[PDB]
Amino acid sequence: MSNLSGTDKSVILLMTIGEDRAAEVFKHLSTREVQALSTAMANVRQISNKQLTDVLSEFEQEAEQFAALNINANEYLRSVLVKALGEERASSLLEDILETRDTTSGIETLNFMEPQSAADLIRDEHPQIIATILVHLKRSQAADILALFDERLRHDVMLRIATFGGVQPAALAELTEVLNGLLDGQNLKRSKMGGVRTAAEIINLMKTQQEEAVITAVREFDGELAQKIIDEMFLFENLVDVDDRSIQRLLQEVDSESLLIALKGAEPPLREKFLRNMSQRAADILRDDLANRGPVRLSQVENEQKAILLIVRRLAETGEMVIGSGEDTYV
Amino acid sequence: KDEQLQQRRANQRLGAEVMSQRIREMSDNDPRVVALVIRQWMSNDHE
Amino acid sequence: DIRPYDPNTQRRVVRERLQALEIINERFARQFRMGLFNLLRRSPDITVGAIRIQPYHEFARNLPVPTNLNLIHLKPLRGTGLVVFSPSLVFIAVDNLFGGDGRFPTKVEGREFTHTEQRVINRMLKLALEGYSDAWKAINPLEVEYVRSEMQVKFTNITTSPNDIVVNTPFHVEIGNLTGEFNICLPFSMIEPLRELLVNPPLENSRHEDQNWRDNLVRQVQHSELELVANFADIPLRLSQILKLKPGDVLPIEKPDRIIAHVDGVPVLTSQYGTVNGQYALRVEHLINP
Amino acid sequence: DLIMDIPVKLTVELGRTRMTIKELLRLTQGSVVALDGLAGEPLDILINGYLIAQGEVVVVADKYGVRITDIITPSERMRRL
Amino acid sequence: DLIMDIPVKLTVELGRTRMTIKELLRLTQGSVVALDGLAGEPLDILINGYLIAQGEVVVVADKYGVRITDIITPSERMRRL
Amino acid sequence: IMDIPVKLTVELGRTRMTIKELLRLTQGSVVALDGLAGEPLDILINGYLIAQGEVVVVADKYGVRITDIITPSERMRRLSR
Repeated sequence: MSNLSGTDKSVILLMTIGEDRAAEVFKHLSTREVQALSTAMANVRQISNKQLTDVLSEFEQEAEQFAALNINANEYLRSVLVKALGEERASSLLEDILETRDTTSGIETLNFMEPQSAADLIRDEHPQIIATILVHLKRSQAADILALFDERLRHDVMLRIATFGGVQPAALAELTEVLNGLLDGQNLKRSKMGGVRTAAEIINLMKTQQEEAVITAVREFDGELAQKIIDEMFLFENLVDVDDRSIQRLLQEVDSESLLIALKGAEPPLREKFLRNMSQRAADILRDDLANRGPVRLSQVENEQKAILLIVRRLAETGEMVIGSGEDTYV
Repeated sequence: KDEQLQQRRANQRLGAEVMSQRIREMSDNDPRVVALVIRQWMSNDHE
Repeated sequence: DIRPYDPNTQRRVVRERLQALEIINERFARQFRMGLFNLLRRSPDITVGAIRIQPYHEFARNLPVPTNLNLIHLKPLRGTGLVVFSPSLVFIAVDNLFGGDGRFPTKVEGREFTHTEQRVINRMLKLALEGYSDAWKAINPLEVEYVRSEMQVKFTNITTSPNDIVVNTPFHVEIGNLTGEFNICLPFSMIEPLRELLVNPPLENSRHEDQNWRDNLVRQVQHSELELVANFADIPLRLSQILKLKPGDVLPIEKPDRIIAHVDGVPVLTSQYGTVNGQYALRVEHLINP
Repeated sequence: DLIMDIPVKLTVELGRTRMTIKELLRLTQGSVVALDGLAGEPLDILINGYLIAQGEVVVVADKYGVRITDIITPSERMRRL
Repeated sequence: DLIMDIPVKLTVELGRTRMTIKELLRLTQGSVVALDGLAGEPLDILINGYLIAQGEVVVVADKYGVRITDIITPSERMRRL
Repeated sequence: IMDIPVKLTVELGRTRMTIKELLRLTQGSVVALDGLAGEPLDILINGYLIAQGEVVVVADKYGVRITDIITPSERMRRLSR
């Protein structure tokens, strides 16, 4: 039983399985292991029939003893989190867990840390150093960093990215060790807790005078921020709780095409709530149009929805309906 | 003695081919499983 | 030529021609070209500039700010040295090291050196110090040690005073179409003990021949007569007394127990006085030996 | 006129000799060196290295002192030049 | 009498200062000590340590020199001690 | 160790001259010193040479920056001149 290293035995298995199966195994391997067995099959020697048989038999035993679970190890987490705690908390926990697999070098920490901090850190860096740093990072992160530099340095870094010639290994190792030493500060992970969609939730609560003053102040400070806050403030769900008379009034103001486009993205409960109030002919033709018209881009649906939201706001300012968080109890 | 050796070699290669088809089926069934098995192998070279 | 002298008129006229230093500079330039070929994987050509022996403040005022100032120690010589890497040269070296071909224009606006550029400068300085020590080994062996680096000329203070005379040696580094400069600056007091060695190189066979020459010199100077003057006594007088002085007067004097014998005023030995053979004689008690 | 004080340094020289560096380096403790000046020959007196007079050591009431036997002249000064 | 070929020592004092031993020992490399006299005052020309003249500095073809302005009066001499 | 005051003085330079020029001295007469312009001036303690340093001007006051403490070889080299 010749001193057949386990790496070379794995190389034997990869050779025996086939090309597509080898690619499938490669897709589930880490980079260091990929390079290791790539070198192993680069300096591969001949394998005897008996040693081949022994290796593949012991691999059969290992596969039989270990094969279990591994159904959707990654997708299962996403599906369970989305089903249990909603999309936003699912994404938050997914980011938290996928961040637990730490970097080995600070260069990848530059990928996981806020773009403003990166721009502040590497602005003083050498333009070629900036180029080398930006190449290793994710494309979106590099774009975010570059969007903060001034025009001259940004153009210089872009030009150097275009004509990169290849960094020496020792210099790259020194740069990596410098980044590791500097980024050795315990944890960056600036907690995302709080922000938009929470301010609107708060504003939905207090007195009309206070909230109108607050939104006026925000609009004075920033019009787009105020518009976003107002848009999140209402949310296109509580129209089911604006009762039937509001729907009856609203259909006197909403065009048919905008309503038809908007109802495509609406939930079945909201669609039924809107349909069940008007005349049979109107509800029937609206349902037939909804079932007949083809799919429409989401942005157009949101545009029509925002138009009817403007209509709703202009009609509520007149007091023709009541928009209340408190559910209308019927006895 | 030569014919016995050659037929023994033929039987060995036939069995190797058959169970190699078995590996091919297993790999197209659970490539993640064969991948984590070879992960065990990579971890245990160092022991 | 009758002009009123004023302070800060450092008309320091110390003109010399250190041929040995020029030879050492050429050897160091060759060694540094080999080192840069090893490092950058490109072949540079370095032109050795004329040795500028100028006051320190004048040297510092011409240095661009910021710049890489590397303090070095030239053991066993007392004092500290300086190795200057101009921002252009460090720009070229870093650009070549980190994948850039250098075809882009050199854009030096003025900024401090980060840690990565500090590592690159440290590598270049190690190579340069090795080359400098190797060059100096042919004449006088020294050990060169890196101490620290500074970005401002005020943080170094290489000499005691800004008017002290210093030796500066500029080298021009050329790589393709990119030009860079770097300087080696040594205080003149560092090489003052080695002034006679640095001035004249006209010797190639000197390990034991130096000892033979020194032995010949000492054994041949031992055949020259001197001027031994023994001051018997020391009488202080006023100039009126000298003018009024007449023969026959007696001058009081504190009693000299020990007679000091000097040569051209330089004290040499102290002795008791006496008479032998009818001549004044001195019995030596202690030679003047620091 | 105003130079009547100008404190000066009168020195008397005991003798001079012609000796090479060999003996001088080889002079030791207690070794005796002779001078060209004969005993009883009046000593020489100088000021800042220039001749000023010729004097002889005399005993005056337990206090030995120098007595100027002669004041220099330009003639003898050139003779001793 | 005209016994006057004697050579004499001439010195020029840039300034004078009184300072204690602690100030002496505390002095280090490059330490600068202030002089009592203001800049531009006439310096003191001394002969063997005796003040005879006052004058400011001048350079004569890279050679140090002084320009004498006041020489003889002792009317202020008692102050200088 | 002691707290005695000492009069620190800085001397511009020396001059070895006979009193010919001394009697010929007058207001405006040129005098030459032994020291060339540029070398450090001598700082003395009670007339004893201890150090050499350059002259600086601060707040319109003359000042000397101590450059280096002298060595005995330099002391006797200066003495024999």
